[PDB]
Amino acid sequence: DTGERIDLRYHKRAGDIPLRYGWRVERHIRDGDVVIFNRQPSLHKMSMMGHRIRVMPYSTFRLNLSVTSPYNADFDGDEMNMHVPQSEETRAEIQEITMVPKQ
Amino acid sequence: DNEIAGQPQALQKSGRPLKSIRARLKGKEGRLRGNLMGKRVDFSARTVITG
Amino acid sequence: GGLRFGEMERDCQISHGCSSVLRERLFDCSDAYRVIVCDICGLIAIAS
Amino acid sequence: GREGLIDTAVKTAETGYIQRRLVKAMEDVMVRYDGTVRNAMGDIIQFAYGE
Amino acid sequence: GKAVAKEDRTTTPYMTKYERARILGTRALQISMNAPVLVDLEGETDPLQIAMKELAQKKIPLLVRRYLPDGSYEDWSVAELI
Amino acid sequence: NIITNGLRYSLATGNWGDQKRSMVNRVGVSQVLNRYTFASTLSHLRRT
Amino acid sequence: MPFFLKELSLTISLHPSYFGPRMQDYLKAKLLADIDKGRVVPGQGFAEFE
DNA sequence: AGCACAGGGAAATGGTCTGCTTATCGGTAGAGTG
RNA sequence: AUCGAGAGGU
DNA sequence: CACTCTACCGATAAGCAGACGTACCTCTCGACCCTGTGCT
Repeated sequence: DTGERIDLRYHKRAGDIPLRYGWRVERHIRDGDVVIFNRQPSLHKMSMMGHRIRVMPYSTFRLNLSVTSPYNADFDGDEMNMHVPQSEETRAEIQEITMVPKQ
Repeated sequence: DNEIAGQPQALQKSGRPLKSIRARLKGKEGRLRGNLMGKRVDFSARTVITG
Repeated sequence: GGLRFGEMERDCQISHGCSSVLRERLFDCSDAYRVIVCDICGLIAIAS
Repeated sequence: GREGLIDTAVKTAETGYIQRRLVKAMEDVMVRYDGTVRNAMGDIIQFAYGE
Repeated sequence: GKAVAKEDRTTTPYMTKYERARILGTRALQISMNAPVLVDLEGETDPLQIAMKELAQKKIPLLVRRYLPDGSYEDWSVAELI
Repeated sequence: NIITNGLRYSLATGNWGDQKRSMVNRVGVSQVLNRYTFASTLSHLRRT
Repeated sequence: MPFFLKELSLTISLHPSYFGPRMQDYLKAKLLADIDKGRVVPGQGFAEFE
């Protein structure tokens, strides 16, 4: 509540901390979370779209084949960027306006 | 403003033009195109894409 | 280091109409800062 | 093939500049709650979007 | 700025997609900060889903102050919006 | 030190000429040899 | 002893937790200790009352 | 008496587009003459 | 760290 | 009171200069001088 930031790695007894209403927990992004995904150059609206996360092994961003066209992307070496919304308002906007099916 | 036409530039001791305020504000890398209309952002990942 | 949220990405989020997304990416996630301004002269004040 | 490659490498920059110019000219034009299309100054660009 | 009468309102009676996104985000943010929930919960934990189910029942206590270009505005209840 | 330092500087930085005329000098005349593959080095030795 | 009866204004910020039937009693007490429609501040969730 | 080393040092000459600054030049307008 | 140069990726 | 020689403010263009230039990303490699003057 006071703004102090408890780091759970360097707190000797991180697991034994009761939580109190009003606090925040920076929890790992999990399956089903909403993120913005894009490629450059961003030539039109459809180059930044909302996606639901699926946390999975290996180090590449994996995405459906039919979504390549709006990104003008292919898998010969392209790199793409992912932005994680950090608020309820931003999540609502990505989910309700920007999502891939809505596009 | 160190890009005045018809004047000698205020060089650096390393033989480089000085970074004037106009140069700080000007250009793609200036404040208003490199730091205000665009930024480096937190909470962003990047990597190769596969199918 | 962070990733650049450029001009074209800002344009894409403008055409989407996501005002709060832009506010978050360009203010809350990059260089959020606070100042105190004088209501008389409109210049940043000395704040303790 | 060399001509094709050169054309690609030049056209990319040409169109990038064109698009930046286009967006800067019309970034402020928005549909209002009375149906009209106006810019940031309130000047009416269209009386009905797309007519 | 002058408020327009409820009978004189000329804007659309439907909730715009931008209005829907803003309303859901704002209500979800308020719920996450312990705002009382005006709908029965069946074990939902995501504030956004709680706000969505509040919206489906038109139980979001919010207004939209739509501004006309001249500065006059109309207040629309989230409940009365279609 | 004149000849030694001048040749060393021009070959090291690639900036081709006096240290004091860096802007007017040619640049990129000298490049770090590309030791990624034998063929890449062969190519780099024959580049115009 | 010149006493002046004046109309004054204040901008009260209210937490979402208080957004219930007793909202207006809370504002009046806060005003006394220290009503217009409540403007929900973007990005924060509070409500500004004049 | 020759070099460290901080003080005192800047020099041989080697694309179309707009808005400013100059020359140009009519079309009258004085009348200077008649 | 800063600045400059170069090599590359899509 | 028919004239034709210079004053005008106009417009004309004239040559001038000055001003502009895709996105995002990865990495490597190099970075003053000259001369007074105390020391020994």
